[PDB]
Amino acid sequence: AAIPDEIARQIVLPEGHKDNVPLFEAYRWLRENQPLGQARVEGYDPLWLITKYADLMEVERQPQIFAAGGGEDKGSNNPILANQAGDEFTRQLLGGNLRILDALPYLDQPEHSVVKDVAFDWFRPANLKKWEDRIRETARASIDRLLAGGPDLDAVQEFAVFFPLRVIMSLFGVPEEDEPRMMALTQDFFGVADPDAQRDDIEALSPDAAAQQWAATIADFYAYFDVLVESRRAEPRDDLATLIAVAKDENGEYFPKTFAYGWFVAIATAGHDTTASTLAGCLQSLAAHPEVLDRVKGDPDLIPDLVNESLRIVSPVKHFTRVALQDYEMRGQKIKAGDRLMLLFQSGNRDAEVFDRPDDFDIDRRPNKHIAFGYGPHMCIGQHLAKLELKVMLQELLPHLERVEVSGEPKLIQTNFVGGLRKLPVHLTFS
Ligand code: HEM
Ligand SMILES: Cc1cccc(Cl)c1
Repeated sequence: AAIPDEIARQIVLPEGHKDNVPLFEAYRWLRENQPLGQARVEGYDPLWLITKYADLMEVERQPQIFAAGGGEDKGSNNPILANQAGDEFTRQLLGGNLRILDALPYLDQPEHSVVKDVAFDWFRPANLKKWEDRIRETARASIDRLLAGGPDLDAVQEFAVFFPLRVIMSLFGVPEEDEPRMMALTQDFFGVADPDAQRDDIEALSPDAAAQQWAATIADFYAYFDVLVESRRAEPRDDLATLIAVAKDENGEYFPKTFAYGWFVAIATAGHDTTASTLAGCLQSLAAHPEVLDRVKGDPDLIPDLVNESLRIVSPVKHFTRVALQDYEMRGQKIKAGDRLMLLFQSGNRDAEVFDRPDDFDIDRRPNKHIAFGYGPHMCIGQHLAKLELKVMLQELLPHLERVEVSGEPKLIQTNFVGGLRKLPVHLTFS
């Protein structure tokens, strides 16, 4: 049978993500009662909900079977779950397809492979170590402002959002003065279905509002990054913006400007917001588990284990979709050619078959098997930079904190996609 209506809506509708408790309960009910079923929500394509850790890996490691962008028919699958009216808007705007960015999530092999190889080396851990000092200096300046601002704040908008964005913008070689513009467009981009993040230039109540907001935000990013691409092509620098802007194909021709824009959009949004969310979720967890803060201050070598458990628990990238290019049997279910799948990375990270007491914050999981960065050739290119940023920040921050207290109501971004806290009122005790 189809998944029960209210379980399916809890996970498919952005509104279903506004509170973590009933969302994660719907996850768990599927893992325990219907681990691979089809959600048939009004206004949405039918979706296989991939709730199980083993199934996430099985799908992600077979891109010849489970495409992101629809394989040879490029843009016939939207790798980010829009509603039907939204996908219809995009096909109207683009002329019959959904490939609204040339960013990695929209690509299939072998194009995905060729484009990813532009930055693969740049993002490897050994190649990121040359940035560690500059990242640590950014952390220290952010912590200086935290300590100066006093102990009562919103740990998200008044702290956690700034460090990750300044790291990315510094790696682009883009001036600090442009950070507020990038922050605002990031909000427009991940807030397409959040009630407090509606753009002034879109009809908020239209059945395709989210898709119109996604398109409008991309057009604003294109305008900004066109100036950057042209600038770095004309005057190359030792920065990430240059690597992206000057990239050439096997024929010695520039990649089309949209491939640079796609990298720039991905790194200027998902390249910092996910970091911000994990750092804020980590502080929220330290408030609930003061003994963990004590322990990590006593043994700073525990910080990477803290990072890994915060990544598992927060899992701020909730899903990507795939399309079956052929019939495929998994967990006694018959997935048909053309069926879409919704990969639930947060659910995989609470799979009791993999994690003992999966809802418990436990930094002593060694190894911490989390799939917060996904899997397969699309596995997060920025995983090493995310682990480095979070390690460096916590190394510099945690000595300064004796206690975190949540003093007010946490608020999550209302999204089925890239979510996490937008507000965490705290009272900090400093050492
Ligand atoms: C806590 C931080 C982060 C988390 C949890 C996270 C999680 C994810 C996940 C789940 C995906 C999808 C993987 C899949 O399809 O199987 C992804 C993709 C990606 N992430 Fe991250 N990410 C983080 C940080 C970053 C950073 C810092 C950057 C870059 C500076 C980055 C760049 C990307 C890009 C470009 C993609 C698309 C990869 C592809 O489709 O091949 N991410 N991330
Ligand atoms: C999570 C994620 C990764 C890359 C691009 C986007 Cl829009 C979002």
